[PDB]
Amino acid sequence: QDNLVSVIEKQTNKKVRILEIKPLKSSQDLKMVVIEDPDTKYNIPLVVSKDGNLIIGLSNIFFSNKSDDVQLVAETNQKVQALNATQQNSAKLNAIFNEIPADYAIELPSTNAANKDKILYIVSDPMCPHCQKELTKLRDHLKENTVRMVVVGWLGVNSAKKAALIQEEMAKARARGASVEDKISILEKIYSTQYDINAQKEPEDLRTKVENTTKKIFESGVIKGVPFLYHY
Amino acid sequence: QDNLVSVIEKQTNKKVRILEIKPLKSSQDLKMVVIEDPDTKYNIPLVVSKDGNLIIGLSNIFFSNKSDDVQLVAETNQKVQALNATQQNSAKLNAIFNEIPADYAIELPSTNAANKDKILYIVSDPMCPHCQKELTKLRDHLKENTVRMVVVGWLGVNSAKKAALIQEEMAKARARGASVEDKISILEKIYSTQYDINAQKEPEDLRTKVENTTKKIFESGVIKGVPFLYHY
Repeated sequence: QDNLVSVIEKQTNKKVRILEIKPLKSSQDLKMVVIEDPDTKYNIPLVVSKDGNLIIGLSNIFFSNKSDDVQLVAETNQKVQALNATQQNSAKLNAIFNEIPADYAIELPSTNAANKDKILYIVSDPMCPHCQKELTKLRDHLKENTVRMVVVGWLGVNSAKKAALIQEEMAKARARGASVEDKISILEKIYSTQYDINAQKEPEDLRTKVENTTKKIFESGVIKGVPFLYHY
Repeated sequence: QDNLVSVIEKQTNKKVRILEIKPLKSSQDLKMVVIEDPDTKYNIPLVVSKDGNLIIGLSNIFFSNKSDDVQLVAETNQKVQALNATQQNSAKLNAIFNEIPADYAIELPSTNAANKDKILYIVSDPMCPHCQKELTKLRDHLKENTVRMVVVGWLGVNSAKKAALIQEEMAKARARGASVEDKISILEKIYSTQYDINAQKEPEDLRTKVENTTKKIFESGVIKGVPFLYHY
């Protein structure tokens, strides 16, 4: 219905996309319409007149003598609430990853040039055995994606210290034009359980950057643990 | 419309009261109805069919090619939101006063027996000059209301201590069957700026009761200062 779209556009400056139209037993002029907001991508359920000139948002405040309509609305509300919850979660994740300092993530381009645009974020703690296991899969992940590994100081003091050393060592590696393999070796070297962490001097500046970056990744509770993988 | 009321009753077990019915330029079958929820007393705006068999809650998600309908809905939404905000505030206040220990308030029956049922709550700090001024009006308030004076320890340590002494002294006064005048004299005695607060031994138990009671009165920020008067 162009009319409904146009009615909404004029008074919101949002051009909505129509996803679903269903009839109501309970009225002859009114139809059930779900639309997509072009900004938030939220799915929004509506009751709309035949000519598309009257548009009312649907909510839990819906009653009918027709049980089928009550049911239709219930199913619709619940379906859109599940879709919108996921959409909001994705957007929160995107915002988390966009807020990380630009030099912080270690970006390793896929071994296959065809796949360079496929972005996999991996949030990883260097004192975590599950992250150590995940690290062994990195060369395989590269075949299919470009990986942005985000090394956090999440599990304790030694995590933060290792994350700091990784930041310092990656800066030097980039400065000298190190290869993908060189960067992975740096990660394996430092992730190793036998890596003598106390035998290293810890750069103070970088530890604070690690502490701040890590705090903000885990702040909202949208990310609750590691290794956390996210296809962007 | 009995039908709408009955449709709602069957599926909510709430019998709503109809407050307002208005037509929409934008539809011939649909009317704008505001109802009162019998539990919360919240005013709820609806779009309702002619036969009262379809009922849709109104919200900000409302669009029409008819600017008058958009306006009607806007005015209606804003009016009910203002009424419901006040209703919620009253109910929060009632809950604050119902949560105060039963012996805590000092209830003084009106000097006029006709007015004994008219309840005035006065939240008052004994170290507050504005509360001291309010205290001078107490005998006049009695002519018109029964006053429940709630003496808090809100402004500092001396407030809490005086509130404690007031609690202790009111307990003794009640135990000996003291008059209204006797209780007011106790208040005036202790509210007096010249009342030597440090020359008194402070009951420990009562100070904690004062501290807890006071914290809970002021917790929500629905009551932000003293003297606070509330007709219940």
